[PDB]
Amino acid sequence: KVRYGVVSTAKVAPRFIEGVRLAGNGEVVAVSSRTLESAQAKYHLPKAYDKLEDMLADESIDVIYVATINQDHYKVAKAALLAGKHVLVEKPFTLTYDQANELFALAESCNLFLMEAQKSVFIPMTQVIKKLLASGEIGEVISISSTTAYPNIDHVTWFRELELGGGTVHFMAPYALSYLQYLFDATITHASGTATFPKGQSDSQSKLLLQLSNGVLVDIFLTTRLNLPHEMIIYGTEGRLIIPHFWKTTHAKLVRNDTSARTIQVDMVSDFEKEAYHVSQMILEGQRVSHIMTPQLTLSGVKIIEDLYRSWGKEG
Repeated sequence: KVRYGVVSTAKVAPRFIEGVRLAGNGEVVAVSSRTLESAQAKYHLPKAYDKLEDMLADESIDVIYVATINQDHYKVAKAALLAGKHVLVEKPFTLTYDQANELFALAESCNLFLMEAQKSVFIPMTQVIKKLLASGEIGEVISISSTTAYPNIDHVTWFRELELGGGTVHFMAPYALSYLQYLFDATITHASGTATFPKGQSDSQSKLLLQLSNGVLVDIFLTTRLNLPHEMIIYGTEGRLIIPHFWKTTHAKLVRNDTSARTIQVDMVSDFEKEAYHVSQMILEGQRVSHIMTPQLTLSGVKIIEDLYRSWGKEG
């Protein structure tokens, strides 16, 4: 019932449609992509555009789902708000903390819904992990280690260019930064890192450290240089929780300081379903922000990422 317009034919149009599809809460009615030809008729969308101007002029669309090149997110979300649309922006929300603050302020001015499309905080398994942790299944949490690897990243043709918002921190950090804060309802009190920068290019890979407000020490590795599986391990005083591809997962393994192993699992058709259910509800329910993926959570990730790059002299 809530009508969306999708910006890009990026490979996610279908997943998000498919996801909105199941959410049953709303429909996608419009897509756009420079080629008025491409994305043809098909997913049975009552219309297609080769201009954001044209989709923005469509009075039947309530929300614009923005999945553009990172650096264009700001400009496009700004146009849609100025046009009367609620906006959902694919992570990373914006390149700059100023861009982001502006977006939320403008959305506040105009009284419109504005959320960042996850970073992992809606899938059912996250709620299971969060509750599990809050109830000492692994005692007191001490340390977290996380690795994310995309060795085939050059399938994204602008990834190597910083000005476009390329690099592992830009691309891969948002999931961890919002997930970890959500899991512990914590904030991040220290963030530092190092990176590999080929001459002229964005970061090939990076390692980050965080300290959360609850004391937990986190090390993150984001790489396009190794074939490693995506994996996060949460270490507590009476066990660990091993979470594969945490932002996308139906499962996780709890290993107790022997007493040993239990698999935890959930049902999940779509990693976009619950987030899509939610945007439309806040939408119908007349909300202007999310209480799940809050502006606070969005802004803090944007700031930290910007700060990392500034510390490297890799700003703009």
